Order: sequence, then structure tokens, then C-alpha cells
Amino acid sequence: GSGPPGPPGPPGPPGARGQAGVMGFPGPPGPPGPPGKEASEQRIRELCGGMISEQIAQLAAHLRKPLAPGSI
Amino acid sequence: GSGPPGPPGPPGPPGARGQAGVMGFPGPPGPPGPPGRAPTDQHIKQVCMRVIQEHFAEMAASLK
Amino acid sequence: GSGPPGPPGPPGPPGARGEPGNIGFPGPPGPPGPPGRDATDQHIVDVALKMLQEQLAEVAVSAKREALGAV
Repeated sequence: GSGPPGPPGPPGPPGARGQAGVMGFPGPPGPPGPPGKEASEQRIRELCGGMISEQIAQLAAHLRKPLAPGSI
Repeated sequence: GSGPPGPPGPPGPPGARGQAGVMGFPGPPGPPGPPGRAPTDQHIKQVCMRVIQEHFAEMAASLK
Repeated sequence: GSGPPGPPGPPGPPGARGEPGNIGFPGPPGPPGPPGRDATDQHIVDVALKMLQEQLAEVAVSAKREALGAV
């Protein structure tokens, strides 16, 4: 082999890309919802005023002290 | 003296594997829960009815 | 004259290091929070009792003013 060694070979291929990053963690639960909205005093008065009047009148009659006559 | 150079060498080996990628960001918080329940008109009436019925003795005292 | 060609050359250098891995995907959202608490009956009871006290008290006022002729 009187002649010199041949030229070096070409560079090898670049290495493989690294392992992909894993998916992030799940987020936390959200906060509890708002508390239920309370009925207004006015709506309660609308819905219950009549029954209170009726039951007061019926009880007055039971006790033999019936009242001022009520609205027709 | 010499003779011709030899043939070219083989390709080098592959490069080293890259570093692992970063983890993704965490997900966002979930939404707020649903609102609590508000009273229905029928429910309001029923509570009122119960209150009246549990106070007949007190009513009677003021109607005697 | 010439001797024979030389031996093959040396292997080439290793390749460049690989690039870093791809970025991870974002995580899922969390679940919705728990429901808010329902409105309790207390506020309704409180107003019903106020109304009862009011109307009962008016029965006495009514009787008094009837006797006075000043309703």
C-alpha cells in the first residue's frame, strides 16, 4: 500500500431529534358556583299575604271573634 | 516513492440523540360550577303555608 | 514507479447532535367546580313571620280605631 490512506469519509448523519415533551398536567377544578339567589321580600309578600289574611280570618271565626269584613 | 491515495473512507456514525423536549403547560382551571337553586314561587308558598300552620297557637293568642 | 493505491481512508466524523425534542401539548382544562349552594328557606320564613306579626298587630289597631270611628 505504497500510497497514502484515502481521504476521510463524509460526516455521519445528524442525530435523531430528542423524545417529544409530554402533555402538560390537567388544570384544577373550577371554583364552586354562586349561591342560589334568595327571593325578594316583595315577592314573598305578594305570594303569601293573601293566605296569611285568609287563615287569620278563618281562625278568628273559629274563636268567635270574626273580624272587619275582608275585600271581595 | 508513493502511489495513489486510497479510496475515501466510510461515512461517520450518526450524531447523538437530542435532548428531550419540555413538558407542555398545565391546562387552565375549569369554569365555575353552576349557581345554586333559587326558590320557585310554589316553594315560597309552601314555606309560608308551613309557617302559618306552625303558628296557629300564636295567631289565636292575638285573635282572642 | 508507482506502488499500489493506499488503503481506504478513515471513517468520517460523527454527525451533529440531534435537535431537542418537540414541545409538549398543553394539558386539559380542569372540570367545572361544584354547584353553588341553594338558597335556604330561612329568608322566606323570616318574611312570613314578619308578615304574620304585622297582620296580627293590625287586628288590634283595627278594633281600636273602629270603636273611635277613625279608621
